[PDB]
Amino acid sequence: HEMEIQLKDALEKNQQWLVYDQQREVYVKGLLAKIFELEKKTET
Amino acid sequence: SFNSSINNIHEMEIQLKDALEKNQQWLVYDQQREVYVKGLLAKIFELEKKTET
Amino acid sequence: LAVGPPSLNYIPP
Repeated sequence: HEMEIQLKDALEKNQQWLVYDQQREVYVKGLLAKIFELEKKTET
Repeated sequence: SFNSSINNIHEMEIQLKDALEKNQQWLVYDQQREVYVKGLLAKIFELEKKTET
Repeated sequence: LAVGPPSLNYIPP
């Protein structure tokens, strides 16, 4: 059944977004941590 | 009975249309993250510039 | 099941 197949491909990509999303969120948090450190600097 | 078999085909169709437009939601979501992220990079560049002077 | 984004619009942490 062809609808059965593309349901699996939809769910596959859906899993690839998910892991990609985890990586991106770590990256966003890293930039925010860097900004925090920079704003802390000066300041003083 | 055969009710279970029919319901499953509805259910399976439900899932695909839910999964398809979920990935489409991902595209939009991620596009907005890119915007936010390039903003943060511009902000870092100005903070680094400011902490150098 | 399929998983969608935590919101329709990007919300920063």
